[PDB]
Amino acid sequence: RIPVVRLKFGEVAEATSVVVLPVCKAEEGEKKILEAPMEIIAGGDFKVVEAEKGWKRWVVLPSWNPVAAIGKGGVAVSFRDDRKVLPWDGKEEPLLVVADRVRNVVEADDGYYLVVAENGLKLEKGSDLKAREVKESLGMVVLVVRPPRE
Amino acid sequence: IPVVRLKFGEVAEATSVVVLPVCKAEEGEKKILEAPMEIIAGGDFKVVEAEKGWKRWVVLPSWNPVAAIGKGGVAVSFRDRKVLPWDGKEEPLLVVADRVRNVVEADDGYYLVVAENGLKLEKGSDLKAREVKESLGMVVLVVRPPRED
Amino acid sequence: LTYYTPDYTPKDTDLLAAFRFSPQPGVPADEAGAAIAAESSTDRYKGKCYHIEPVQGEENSYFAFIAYPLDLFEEGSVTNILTSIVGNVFGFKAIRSLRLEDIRFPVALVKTFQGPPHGIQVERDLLNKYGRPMLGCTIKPKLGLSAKNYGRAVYECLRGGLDFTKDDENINSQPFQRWRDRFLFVADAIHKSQAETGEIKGHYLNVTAPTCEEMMKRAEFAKELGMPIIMHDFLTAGFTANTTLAKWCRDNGVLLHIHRAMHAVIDRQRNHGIHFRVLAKCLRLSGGDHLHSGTVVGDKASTLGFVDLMREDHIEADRSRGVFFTQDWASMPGVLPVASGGIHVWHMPALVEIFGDDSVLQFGGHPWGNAPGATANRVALEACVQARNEGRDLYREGGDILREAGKWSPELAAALDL
Amino acid sequence: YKLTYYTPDYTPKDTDLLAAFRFSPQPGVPADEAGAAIAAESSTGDMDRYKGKCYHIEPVQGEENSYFAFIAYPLDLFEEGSVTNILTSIVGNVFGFKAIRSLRLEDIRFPVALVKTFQGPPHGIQVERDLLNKYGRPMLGCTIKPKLGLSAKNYGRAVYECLRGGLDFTKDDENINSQPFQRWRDRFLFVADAIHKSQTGEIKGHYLNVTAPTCEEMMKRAEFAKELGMPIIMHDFLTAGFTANTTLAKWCRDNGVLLHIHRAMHAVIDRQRNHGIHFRVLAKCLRLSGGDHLHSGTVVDKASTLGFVDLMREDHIEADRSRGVFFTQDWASMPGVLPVASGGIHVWHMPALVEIFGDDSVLQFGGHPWGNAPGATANRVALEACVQARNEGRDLYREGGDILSPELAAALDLW
Amino acid sequence: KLTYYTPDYTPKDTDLLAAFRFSPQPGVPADEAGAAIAAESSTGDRYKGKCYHIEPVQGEENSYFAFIAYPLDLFEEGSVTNILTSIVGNVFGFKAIRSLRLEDIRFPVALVKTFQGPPHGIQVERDL
Repeated sequence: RIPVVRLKFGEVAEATSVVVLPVCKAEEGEKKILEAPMEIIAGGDFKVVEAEKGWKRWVVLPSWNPVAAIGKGGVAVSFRDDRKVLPWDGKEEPLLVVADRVRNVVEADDGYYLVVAENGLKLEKGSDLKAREVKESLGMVVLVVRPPRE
Repeated sequence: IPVVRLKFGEVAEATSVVVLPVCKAEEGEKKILEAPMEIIAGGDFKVVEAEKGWKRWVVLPSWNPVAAIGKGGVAVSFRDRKVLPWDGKEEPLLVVADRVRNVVEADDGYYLVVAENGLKLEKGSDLKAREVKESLGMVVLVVRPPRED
Repeated sequence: LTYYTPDYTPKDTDLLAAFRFSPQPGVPADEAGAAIAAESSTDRYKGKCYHIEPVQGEENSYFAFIAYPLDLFEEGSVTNILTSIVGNVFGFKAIRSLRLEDIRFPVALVKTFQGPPHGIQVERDLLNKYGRPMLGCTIKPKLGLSAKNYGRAVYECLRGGLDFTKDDENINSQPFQRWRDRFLFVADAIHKSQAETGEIKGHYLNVTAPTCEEMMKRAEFAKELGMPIIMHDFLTAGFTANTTLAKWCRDNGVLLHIHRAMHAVIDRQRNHGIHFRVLAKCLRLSGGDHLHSGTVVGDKASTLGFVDLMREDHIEADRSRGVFFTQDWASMPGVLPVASGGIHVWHMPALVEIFGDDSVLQFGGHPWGNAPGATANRVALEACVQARNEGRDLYREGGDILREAGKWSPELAAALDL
Repeated sequence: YKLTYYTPDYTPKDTDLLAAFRFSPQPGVPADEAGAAIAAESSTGDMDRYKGKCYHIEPVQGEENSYFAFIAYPLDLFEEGSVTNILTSIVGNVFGFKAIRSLRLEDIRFPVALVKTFQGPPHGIQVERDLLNKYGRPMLGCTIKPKLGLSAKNYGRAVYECLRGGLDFTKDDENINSQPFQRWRDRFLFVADAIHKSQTGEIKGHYLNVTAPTCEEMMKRAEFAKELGMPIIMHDFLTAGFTANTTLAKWCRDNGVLLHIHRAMHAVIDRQRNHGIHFRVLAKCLRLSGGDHLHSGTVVDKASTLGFVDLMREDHIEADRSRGVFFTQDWASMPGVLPVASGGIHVWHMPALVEIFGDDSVLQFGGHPWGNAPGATANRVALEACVQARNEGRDLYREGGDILSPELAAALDLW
Repeated sequence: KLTYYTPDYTPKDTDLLAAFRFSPQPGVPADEAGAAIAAESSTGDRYKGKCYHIEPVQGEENSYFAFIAYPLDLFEEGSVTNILTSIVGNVFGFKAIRSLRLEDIRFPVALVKTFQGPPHGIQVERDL
C-alpha cells in the first residue's frame, strides 16, 4: 500500500545525510500545497540551499531513499490524525505525508495520490481515482512518516 | 572540526532532524547576532519551531559536531577569489558555527570574526594574539560540495 | 557467607572472575555472591567473593568478583579452567540467571599455555604481507558443487586478488563432495593462482572432523599439499581437539584459523551464559592464529574491548569497554581478528579504521563474476589504507575515497553501483 | 527468497532429519517469515536438493509471541558418523539471526539411515549388565569428600572404604583432572589398588577422570587405566568436545572399557527455557557419539525428564508432546544409555528413585554419621529394600516410609 | 655503565634475580664492575639486566656483592640449560674482575611454573 517509514527517538546521534521539505497542513489546505516552493536549488556544499519562494514552515527529514529520490516537487503534509487520511488502520497519532507533485498524474493503480476531499485532504488509491476519472491529483504520496514514541 | 562532503549514508548510525539559520558572509555580524538560537523539534509532527522567523534555512545532517551544538546553531555562506578565470574557482562555502561558544578558549579551534569585507575565520591563538577574547561563533565543521565522482 | 569477604585483596597469582547475576526474590546479593564462589570452588582451595557491586540502572542485577587460587587449575588446560569455573555454577536455584563476563588469567598460569602457534607478527612474516589488512571471501554456491568446479572458483577468486578463500564451515565431508578431492583441487587452484601472481595465497581448508585421528589425517594431507593455513571450529568440536590441532600446527608450521560457529548458543542473550570475550581469551591460550570476531558495521565498545584483549600485550581495566580486569599477557603473541557478516566494499573505510592493520576482512555477488569481485575489494582496501596513512578521515571522506578509486577501477566502479 | 523455505504441504521423507524449534520473532516479523528464515539460515544461507524446508508452524499454547517451527533437512547434508557436523550445520549460526528475539532447539529426529552410520554406545545397557554381572537392580555409587587437598594415598583409602562398604562405583570429582597437589598418575595407582583390595567378591570400579587438555594426553590417561584393569572411565563431554568424546568412545569399544559421561556444563546451554539447546537434544547426540552412562540428574519438569530418559534407553519412542517428544524416533537397535541420577538425593528418596527410573539406572549420592562404609551400607540396604518391595508390588510412593544392621537406621534417624 | 647500574630500581614480580660476589681488579670501582656483570650476562631496552644494588662484603677487603635483575623473557620456558648459559656462560671470564662467584638465584613464580619439578616429591615418595 503506502510505504511507511517511522521517525524514531535517538535517531539524532549520527545522520550522514538529511533533506529539507516545505510544510503544508490539513488546516492550511490545497492552496498551501500549490503555494509551496517546488524547486529547491542545491548550491550545497554540505547542504547550503535556497528556495524559489519564501516559506514559513520547514521539516527536516533524513535522507531516506524514497525522500531523497524526489528532489524537486517534494512537500510534507501535516495531519492531526492518521485515521482519516489512511485508508487502513491508524494509531491516533499525527501524520506526516511526503508528496511528489511531479507525478500527480494518476498512472499507478496501486499508487496513492493526495487529493482534495470534501472534508479536507485525503490519500486515494490510483485505481479508485481512475474509477472516478480523476486524471490529476495534488501530489503522489511517496512516503508516510510516523512520530517517535515510547 | 571535520570537512565533509554532502554524501549519503556514509556512516549507518541513525538519521533525523537538525536545523541552522543561514547567513551570508556579506551580511556580517548583524545577521549572526540576529539569527534564531533555539530551534526545537517537537510535538509529534516534528515540524521545527524557531523562536523567531528566518529567511534562509539549511540543515546540516546530524553529524557529531552538528548534534553537539544545540543552541546557537548557525550556518554561514562563504563565496570566493580567482586571479585567473580559467583557473578553477573555489567552491561556495558554509560554516557551521556555535554562537553559544562565542568566547575564544581554544587555540586550535577556529572562530568566526569579521573581515574588512564580509566575515572571516581566525585561529583561536591568532585571536588571542590580537587580544580578542571574543568571537561571533566557534566553527565546528568545514564544507565541500557533493561529489558523485 | 563464609565465602564472602568484603575486604580482600587478590594475589598476583589468583585467577579472577566477574559474574553478573539476578537473585531469586528473597535472596540477598551477599548470599548469591557467596553461593557463586562456593558452588564454583568447593581453605587454601576455596574461592572467595570479594566485591558484589550492583549494576547501574537494572533492578535485581548485580556483579560478583571471585578470586580462585592458582592451584585449582591444571597447567596448560583450558578444558580444566572452564570445567572448574563454569561447569555447574549456572545451575542452582538461588539465582534466576547467571552470566560470566570476564576472567583475569594470572601470569603464572598464562605461561603454562602454548598460545597461538605463530601469532600476529610471525604470521605476517610467513605470509610476507605488511602494511595492510588481509582480504578474503567465500564461495557461493556452497552446497552441491563438484570438487573440480569448486577448485575453479577458488582459483579465480585468488587469482583475482584475494589473499584467502574460505570453505563453508558446514562442509567437512559429504556424499556430494569428499574432503580428499576438495583438498586436491583446492591445492591445485592455490598453486596456480600463486604462481601467476608471485605471492602467497591460501585457503582455509576445513579439517574439522568427527575424531581426533580423522582430524589429523585431514591436517596431514593439507600439510603434504603445501597448504599454509587450515581451519577448525573450536566450539562445536571443542577445546580438547582444538588444543591438539594447535600443537600440531606449531610443530608443522601451518597457520590455524578459528571459526566461532555455535557461539550464539552460549553468548547471544545478555543475561545468561558466557560472554564472547571470555571465550576469546580462552582461545588465545588454547591456540589459533586467526579468530572470527565479527564486524561492527555490516555493541561497538564491547567489540573493540575484546579485540584489544586478544591482540595487545597489556590491557588496562576499563568497564566502559567491557574489560573488568587488567590483563597482562606476559609476552604471549596475539590473535588476528577476522571481521565478517554483511560486508562489502561500501564498508571498507570503516572496517580499516575500526580494526587497524592487524586484521582480516572476510567479504561476502559482483556483477561480473569472481575475479572482478576480488579486484574490487583489493582496490577498495588499498585505497582506504593509503588514505588513512595520508591522514584522510575514513569515517567522513570514505564515500569519496571509494568513488575516486572506482573511477580508476572498472571492477570497483561496478562494485559501487549500489 | 524470503519464502519457499516454508512449504506447508510438504510431507517429510523417511530419510529426512527433522528439527523442532521454539522461537519468539521480533515485533513486526510474521511467524511464517521467521520460520522460513530459520530453515534458510540453517541450510543455504541443484540447490533444491540441499535446502531445508519448514513444513509446519504452530503457536505455543499459552504463550504470547511464541511459536514452534518444524524443519526438514535432506540426508545428504550430514557427514556420516559425525555429531560435530550435524550440530555445526543445525545450530551453527541460526541462533544469532536478527529477526528473532530468541531461539531454542527442542528436538531432533534422526532418520534410521543416519543413525546407522554412528557407533553408538561402546557397550550399552545389556552388555554392561553382563560385563558387570549385576542384575535385577539399579547400580549405586557416590562421590568422595573431601574433594581437594588429599594425597593419593588418603584418597585411595576413602575410595576403598566406600567400595568395600557396598557401593558399585566411586566417582572422581569433576574438577580434579591433574592438579599441583595431586597428579593423575598417582591417583590412578592408588585408586586401582583400592579396587584390587576390595573387589565382596564382586566387580567394582571407579570413574577415573580422563578428561585431558589434548587428544594425546587423553589417550595416555585412558591407556594407563586400561593397564591397571579399570572397567570404567569418565569424560566431561560438554567441556572437552564431541570430537574428543567420539575418539574416546571408539577407543573404549576396542579396549572393553565402559564410558561414563558427565554433563558438566549443560546449565550454560540448556537452563533458560527460551534460548539455546534442550538437554534432550544433547542426550540424543551423545547416544550417537558414545558413552554407556549419562548423567540425567534427578527428578526428586518431571515429564520432560522422563521423556528424555526413554529417548536414550528405548528402541522406539512414539511422539508425545506432553513429555517433550516431538518426533517419533526409531533407534534401529542401537543400544541405550544408563541414566545417572544425582544431586539432592539420600536413602530417604530411594523409593521414589527406584520407581521413577526402574532397574536400568545408576544412583549417585554425595555425610553419614559413622565414617563411610556405613554410608555405603545404608545405601545398599535402602536400595535392596526398595527393589524387593517393588517386586512385591508395593506402592513405593505411599509405602516408601515403611519400606525404608543399624547403618540405615542411623541415616534415617539423622533425617 | 649508566645503562646497566641503576641504584633506584625496584624488581618486578616476574624478574629473575641473581646475587653475585666479586673482587674487582685493582683500580676497578665496585659499581663499574657491577654494571659490567649485568651487561656481560644480558644484552650488552627490555632485554638487558639491571644491577640494582651493590654493597661490600662485611669483613672482607676488596669484596662486594651485586644484585642483578633479568627480565622473564630472557629465559626459555622449562629449561635449566638455557637459564645457565644466560647467567653463567661467560661472565666468569670477564677481565675487570679478579674472581666471581654466584651465590643465589630467585626464580619468579612465572618461570617456576614452566618446569616439571621432581617426578614425585617428598609426600608422594613416602606414599609410594
